[PDB]
Amino acid sequence: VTSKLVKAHRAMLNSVTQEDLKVDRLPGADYPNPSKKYSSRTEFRDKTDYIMYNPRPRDNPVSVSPLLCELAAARSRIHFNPTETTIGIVTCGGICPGLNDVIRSITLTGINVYNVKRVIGFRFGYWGLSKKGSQTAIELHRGRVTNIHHYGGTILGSSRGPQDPKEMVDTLERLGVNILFTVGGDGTQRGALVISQEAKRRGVDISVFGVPKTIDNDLSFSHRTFGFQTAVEKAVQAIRAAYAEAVSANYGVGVVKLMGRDSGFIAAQAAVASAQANICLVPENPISEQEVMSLLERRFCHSRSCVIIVAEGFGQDWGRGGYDASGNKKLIDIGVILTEKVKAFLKANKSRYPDSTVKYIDPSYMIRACPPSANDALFCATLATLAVHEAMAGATGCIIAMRHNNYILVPIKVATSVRRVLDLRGQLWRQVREITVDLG
Amino acid sequence: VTSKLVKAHRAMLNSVTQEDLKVDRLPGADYPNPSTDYIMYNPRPREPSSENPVSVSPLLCELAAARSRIHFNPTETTIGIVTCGGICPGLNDVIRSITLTGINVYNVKRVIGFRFGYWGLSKKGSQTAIELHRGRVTNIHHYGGTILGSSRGPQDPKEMVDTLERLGVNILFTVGGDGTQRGALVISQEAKRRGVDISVFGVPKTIDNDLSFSHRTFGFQTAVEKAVQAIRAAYAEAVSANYGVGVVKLMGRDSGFIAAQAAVASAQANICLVPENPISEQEVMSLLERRFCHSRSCVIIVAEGFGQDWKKLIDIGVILTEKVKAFLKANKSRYPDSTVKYIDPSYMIRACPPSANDALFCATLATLAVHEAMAGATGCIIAMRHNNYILVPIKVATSVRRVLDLRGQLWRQVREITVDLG
Amino acid sequence: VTSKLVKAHRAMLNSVTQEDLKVDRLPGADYPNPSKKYSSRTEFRDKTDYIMYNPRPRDNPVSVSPLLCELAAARSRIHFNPTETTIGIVTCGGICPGLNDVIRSITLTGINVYNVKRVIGFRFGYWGLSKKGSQTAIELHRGRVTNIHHYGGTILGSSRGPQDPKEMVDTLERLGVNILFTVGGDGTQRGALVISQEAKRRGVDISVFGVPKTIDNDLSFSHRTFGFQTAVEKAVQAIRAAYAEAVSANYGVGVVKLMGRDSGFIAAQAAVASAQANICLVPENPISEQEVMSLLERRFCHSRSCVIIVAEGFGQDWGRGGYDASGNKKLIDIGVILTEKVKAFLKANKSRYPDSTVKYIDPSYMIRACPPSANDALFCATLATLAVHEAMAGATGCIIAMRHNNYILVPIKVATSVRRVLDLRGQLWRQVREITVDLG
Amino acid sequence: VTSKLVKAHRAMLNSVTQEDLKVDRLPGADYPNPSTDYIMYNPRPREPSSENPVSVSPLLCELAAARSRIHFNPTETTIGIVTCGGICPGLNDVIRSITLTGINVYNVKRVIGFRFGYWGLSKKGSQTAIELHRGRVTNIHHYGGTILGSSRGPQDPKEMVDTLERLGVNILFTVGGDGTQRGALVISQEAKRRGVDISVFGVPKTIDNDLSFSHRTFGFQTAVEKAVQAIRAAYAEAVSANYGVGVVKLMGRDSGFIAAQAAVASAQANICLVPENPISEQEVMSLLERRFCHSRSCVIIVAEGFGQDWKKLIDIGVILTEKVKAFLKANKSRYPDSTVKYIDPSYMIRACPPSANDALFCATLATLAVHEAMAGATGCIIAMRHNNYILVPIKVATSVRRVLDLRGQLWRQVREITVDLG
Ligand code: NA
Ligand code: NA
Ligand code: NA
Ligand code: NA
Repeated sequence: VTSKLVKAHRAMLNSVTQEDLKVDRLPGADYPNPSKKYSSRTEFRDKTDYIMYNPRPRDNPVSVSPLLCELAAARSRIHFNPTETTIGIVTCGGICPGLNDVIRSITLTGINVYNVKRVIGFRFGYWGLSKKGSQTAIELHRGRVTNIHHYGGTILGSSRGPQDPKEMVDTLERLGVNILFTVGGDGTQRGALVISQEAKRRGVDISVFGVPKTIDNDLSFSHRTFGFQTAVEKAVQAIRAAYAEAVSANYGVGVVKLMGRDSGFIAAQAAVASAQANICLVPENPISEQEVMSLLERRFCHSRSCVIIVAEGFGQDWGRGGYDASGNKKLIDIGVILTEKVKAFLKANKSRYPDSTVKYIDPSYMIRACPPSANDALFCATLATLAVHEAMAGATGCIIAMRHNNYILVPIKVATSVRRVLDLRGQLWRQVREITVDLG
Repeated sequence: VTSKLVKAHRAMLNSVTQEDLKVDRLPGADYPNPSTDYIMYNPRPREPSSENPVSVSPLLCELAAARSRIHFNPTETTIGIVTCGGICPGLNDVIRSITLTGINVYNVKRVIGFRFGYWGLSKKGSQTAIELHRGRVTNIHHYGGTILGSSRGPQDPKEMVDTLERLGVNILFTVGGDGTQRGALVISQEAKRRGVDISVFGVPKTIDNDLSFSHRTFGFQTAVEKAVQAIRAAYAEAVSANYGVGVVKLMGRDSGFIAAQAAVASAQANICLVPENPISEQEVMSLLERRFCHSRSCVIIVAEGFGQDWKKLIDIGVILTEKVKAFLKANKSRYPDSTVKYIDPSYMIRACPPSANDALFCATLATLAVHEAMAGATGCIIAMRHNNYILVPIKVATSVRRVLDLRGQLWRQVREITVDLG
Repeated sequence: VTSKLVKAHRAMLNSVTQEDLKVDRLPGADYPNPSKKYSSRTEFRDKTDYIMYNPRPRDNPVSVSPLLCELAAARSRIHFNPTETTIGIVTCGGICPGLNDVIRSITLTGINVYNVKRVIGFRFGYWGLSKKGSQTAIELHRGRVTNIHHYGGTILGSSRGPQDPKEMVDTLERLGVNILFTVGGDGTQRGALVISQEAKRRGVDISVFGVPKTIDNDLSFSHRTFGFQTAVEKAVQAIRAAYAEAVSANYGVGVVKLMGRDSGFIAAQAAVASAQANICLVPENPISEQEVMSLLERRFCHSRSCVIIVAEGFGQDWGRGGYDASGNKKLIDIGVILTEKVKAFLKANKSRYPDSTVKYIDPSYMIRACPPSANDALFCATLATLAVHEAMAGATGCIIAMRHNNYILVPIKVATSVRRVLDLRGQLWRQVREITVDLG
Repeated sequence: VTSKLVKAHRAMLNSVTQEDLKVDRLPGADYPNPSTDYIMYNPRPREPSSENPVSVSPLLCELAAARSRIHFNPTETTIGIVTCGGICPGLNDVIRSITLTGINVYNVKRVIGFRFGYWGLSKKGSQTAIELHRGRVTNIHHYGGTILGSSRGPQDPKEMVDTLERLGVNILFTVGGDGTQRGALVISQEAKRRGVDISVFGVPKTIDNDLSFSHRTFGFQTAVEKAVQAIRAAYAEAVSANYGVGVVKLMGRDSGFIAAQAAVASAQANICLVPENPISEQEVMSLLERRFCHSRSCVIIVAEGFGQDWKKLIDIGVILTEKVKAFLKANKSRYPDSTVKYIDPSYMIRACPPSANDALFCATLATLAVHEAMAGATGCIIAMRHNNYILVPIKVATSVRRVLDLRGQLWRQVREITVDLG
């Protein structure tokens, strides 16, 4: 299998039990779905349906695991009174492709399908929910979100770091927010849980529901998250430039840094797609610099070109601690360090190689600020439509995720305790090995 | 979910058991690899009712993977490849990935590419067959179509096996629709009848994503991307004219997965006509009229398999356009000036290079095809289901087909986006 | 030289003399340019500067021609009172890439540089200037045109065909329009002259100034017109698909129809750029179908693939008269006719070719409704900025054009009397010959 | 216009006459082509003052074209090619177009590609030289960089001519900046000194469009396209942050043509810093402050040759970013939260495949290079001026360089778009 699950190095849960996977529901479902009609009643869920966590049998087959995930879907009875609920939205953390699509789909689903009273968009991450920031909140309506999905970034703006929980819920009450969608990563969702808790503490009828993005932070759970496919498309473009460079320099080395904090899916997938990576360094396979110089040496033994792909989360054990504004582990710029090591190594071996050039490409911002591909737009629209369905039906303290080709609901405590990482003995990483230089 | 199953026009099985899903393996695996876990067909249970959930279905699907003990003698194996049917993005990625994995992970004796489908296997065509080596395939993944060439239609299995036998092929990879796979079974059967040690392994091809026991086929994602661009052009044209209608034809012989996904992805379609929901021209005209009551523009997406009651179909893109023009003429009073632009981006969708993501996909399918074939698998196709890679016998894969579920979340989204009758 | 000039087959002028090239100027220049300051006075023209029509010497060198074109530029003295002038805009004919960029640049130049009183945008071509249509006129302001250049088509809309001249000028007076920009082709500009005349007839202080587009109509004068470069980019994309198809079919023929009414620049240039065209048919080289079947036969004599590029204006002498709604010559669909002839020819020769497939691609709408490339956006912005400069300075009855890498002003009567056509003995067409199949 | 001339760091001429512009031709044109018109340097006159206008300048430029009588014996000529300096889009198109025109229009005896610039011509590198035939170049136009490889720096002309003489090269095409062209003259001179019948013909290369007697160089248009995409990303980042600053570095060692054009094309730059307008960091900070008085976002475009007073330059993209962060820190009171993102898309601009339009351009320049070279032209470069193709001696082309005219219509447009001091 291509990937596997491992405990996060900052997990809220020590071990996941069926109970940890139980999704919280605001008390009560006193309203029929405004879209449910006798003819389409078949399309609305009456009871919570599940799907196995691990569809592997032990040897009808029984799962190797006791865990079950709740499937997301439109419900026949809902918690909030449609024409009276107020939806809020905020995008936190770094930007990535698809944020505007999520904002647009949440907005249009609320207005068109639920005839919601109003949709509010908070500016620049949690700051927009602070006493001072609340002042900048805007009203999102059909006309304001019609063509935003054609641009990168977020029209709401974003920012890293949490805000005083007391202040944030204060503004949510002050504005009459019933559902708050938190779009963002690990830290973003940790804040979401804190807000959810503060609200629960005050007895306020509020749901906080997360729409996660992962390529740019420590979070990594779903088989697919919005923005990933677009990042791969652009990563490949960066890899092609790196290859053009490398092949154009006698003993030239094209170094391209890609995203990937604890997982190397982006790098691993761009490496295979481009079919032009010679060395691929991911977080799951931490190797020393001597082994890297060794792979390069083996490459330059029968070639004048070398393209090295390197995930930002790789080689963190190579040098000079703590967490950034979003709560992610601080990182040393492996892109810069590696490029230097390579230039030092080829320097001290100027005799084995007459001339040598090392070129470093960092396409980070061009990958993050890129507009989404059509396939991500479809995914973004679907993640968002289901998020509105489940939150209107009272789901709270959870994120909408995608596992085994199905949309599920996962409590935030679980989502931030486990990580989806490359299985070095999986089909994907085996292709990268086949394609890249071999130690032996 | 978003799809449902329906008996394929030509099914070999009319019900499925667990044995039907077990993959056929050539006898013996003596050689060590130069370097069977199952998955549930249906991961849904039946309730958190204390202790490990049991699947609602008895069926299990075998997972594709490289094996430690393989069937063919690596250094002595010859690989053959043929691409049949209509072209779609990724064919070259499949050819390349197969070639390089056989040449680099197994050091096979040689790789052979037969030209223009099964034609290239018959006495006559066998002449064009070419030797595939690293250099010949190293950069073909930047082009649309197939370097080998393709063609529709079967040939005599006797002649084809004569060809395989003469060229000493141990593994023949058949890249094509269920039609080319049906022929693959007939080739596999003739060979076993002669006692020849050859595996016939298929790699599914369909832009439609019509293939059962599958959630995604290569080329399908590239198509949605290009279809969306086409819709962008249709919208541009439509919005630029007073009472303008932009008609866009999209792939979709028996299913409307591309049209539906492209409709949601673009969020610019006003009417989406698919083969799973045939409707009268009267209704289409009523939907168009409804749209024009509150707008001066209308984008109409139509799948090639729609309106056949208005071996295969007739050009519905032209018929529809013709009737929209007529409908507007007849009402030139209500709609003073009107314009109808027709867009058929068909060959521009299936003939373009693959998107990076499809490239990754094609490469993975191919790499896994060689791993399971080298380990004896035959009479099956490689496929992707529930985010995992599985082997599926041909008789099962070609017995059923995927189609839109007019009640799934995908179609529900296009219904909300499009004009409604009531 | 790559191209040449020939008389139009519907010309208003029988012969062009220096007088025909004299640009009309509304009477009076009583205002200093609101942007001219002592420091930048150097940047504003005091007198009309010229450039040779034909920079070829006879043998300081003297031109082979007596003709001189007026150069476009910001003027020190202008005709209209800035804060009081009202600018109007209308886009007519078929759409092409760059219309929104022209609308945006005209609008922002008027507002930002001239502090114009208002900019009006007329809907759907001249119809928007009819008594009924005038009703739909919109007000264009900074906020309405900020991001339109990112989309294909025209936000104002377009339409073919003229309207009653009496009605159009009636609305221009009724709305206080001082400058009317006519964006479009041959027919578009013929209407512009008619409006200009009607206005002159009434003694109204109005300027009608044209911003031409050509790829989709009979017009063809400048060395470069907006939208052309983008059309070539897309045409090449269509040619690649046609090649993928052709090479994938035994004796397969990829037929792709491109724009080009009286000129084959698009086809000729896409043919060379793509380096994958085997046969290229343009209007300047009308050949019979027998000669085409002959070229295909020579191609299939040593190959299984044939890509045929065909300009819409080619082979009009191949069959079944008059003008369309925009005033262009009616055309028979050479794309369809040619594809049929090829299928008939390969049919009657099924013996020489076992199997054969002919695939026809018509990327017309995908080329016309495409957003502009960045280079066209730059060109569009510059054409439009200069158009506003010259019209504010009283220029009327003319179009802004580009010749020999310079922006010039050309009276409409001249622009519609001559055509820029491929010189079959020029460097461009010689490359196409080198690349394509040879008769001998 | 939009550019002006300035003495090149290393000019050979310090004034120009008509003789300097006349192209040097090898003696004799005996053979018929297997299948000199001038243009005015300045097409402006001096007044419609009755009867045929006379140019303000005496200079005339020779127009490139295929000739009926040529210098070399077609079937016996050997062609050599080398790409030097930094890579830019279109190099492969140039190599390909040269190869195919020589092989298809002249049937030259052979085409040779020397590797990694002039290095490939020295005794040592001469070893890597490869034979260029149809198949080896038929699809290289889909890749960035150069297949031949490139390198900066000169080699000994003695060794290089030894190489040319040994391999029997009649024509050597030098693709590179004025540096590689200066070296081309030195190669042409050594060869004539030995009495060897060889033409050295240059094809100008510069993303900057710095080359004099030229209005456009290949690669320049592709760069503007990619630069605009980079600016799009910078804007996205900037608009997404409270008081965000997106800093984008663009090609432009001594000129800011790319930055200026990309600034207007995108219409999203708030500050455009180019080498033709050096300014203090104090002023840049004042422009940024002005912007932040009425907005929460700021895009700053900066050419690599700007701020050198803050053989070549130091990374101004990093310096500028460093100082913007410091400037904002020092004013964290006025700007509570601020963010500075730096974008250096340099290698992604020059290492990508060419846009179709540049492809057309490269092909045309190349095709014309072979036509004039085969007809004896030497010591010159092919160029495009006033929409026409002309031949220009190297000594003239490398004596002057184009630079932005801060008073032309291009720069005036970026001034209007960007924040103003007053
Ligand atoms: Na190299
Ligand atoms: Na419309
Ligand atoms: Na073919
Ligand atoms: Na901002």
